[PDB]
Amino acid sequence: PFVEDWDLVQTLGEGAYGEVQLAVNRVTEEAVAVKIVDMPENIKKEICILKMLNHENVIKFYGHRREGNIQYLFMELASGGSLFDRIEPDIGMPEPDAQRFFHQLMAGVVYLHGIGITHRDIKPHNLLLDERDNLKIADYSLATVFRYNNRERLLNKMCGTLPYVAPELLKRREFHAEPVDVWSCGIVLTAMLAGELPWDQPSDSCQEYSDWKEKKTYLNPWKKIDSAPLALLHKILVENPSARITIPDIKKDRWYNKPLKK
Ligand SMILES: O[C@H]1COC[C@H]1N1CC[C@@H](c2cc3nc(Nc4cnn([C@@H]5CC5(F)F)c4Cl)ncc3cc2Cl)[C@H](F)C1
Repeated sequence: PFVEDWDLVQTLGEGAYGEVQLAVNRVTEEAVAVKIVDMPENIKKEICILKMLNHENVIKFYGHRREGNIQYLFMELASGGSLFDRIEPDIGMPEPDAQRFFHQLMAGVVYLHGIGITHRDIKPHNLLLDERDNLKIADYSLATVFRYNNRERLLNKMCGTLPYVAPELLKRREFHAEPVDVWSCGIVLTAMLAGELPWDQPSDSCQEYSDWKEKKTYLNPWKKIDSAPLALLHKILVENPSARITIPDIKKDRWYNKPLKK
């Protein structure tokens, strides 16, 4: 297969709508990523959000081409794969790599939130790495505008991935967008430091969630995590979205600013 100047070489993954393919320019040899969407209002909205994005920790958009019923979303290629593939199951990764990926994830989320966009599905699968190991937030098919004209809009739509969603999505009809993204960055932090997800969903039924709320850090995955990053996780993984830590105050946390090496 091929599109105009680009040759479709290898499948990079699949989602709810589409498949991402690696495309090499036949003339200039330049390699990019292309989302190949089949078949209406969500694709018009996704393209709109994509053109607004311009940050070193956010996947860069190039343009789109329509060929009948198939669209082609040309995005920046992250040659390093995903952050998911860097997390060793039950171990995670070295603390200085987790801290560095976390600083870059915060930079991207501060950026998105500043332009009034919420990603709504932050997870290691959506966090891609470039050749120099730089984190990029990818996949804006669930992304939405939470701030327009300096006016905040509360969300009501259920979306994301259950182990990563904040508890207010399950228990509230309307909720703020920014604390939902912060919660998922805390589950990503946990995954990087323990190589394991704490619960299946942050609901009443979940015993693992109930045990976290009781400050039983003597259980997994919390016992795998050191006292400095675990104190940050205690501030991010708070059930009350209004009591939860904000990104400006995460930037002031002790582990966040702790010099780490190797
Ligand atoms: O994993 C699924 C399920 O949950 C999320 C979804 N994912 C979202 C990201 C999406 C994606 C893939 C990309 N992959 C790359 N590069 C990539 C991925 N794997 N690899 C190869 C593993 C390797 F590095 F060799 C490369 Cl290169 N670059 C841009 C991309 C843009 C996007 Cl939008 C990818 F196709 C689909």
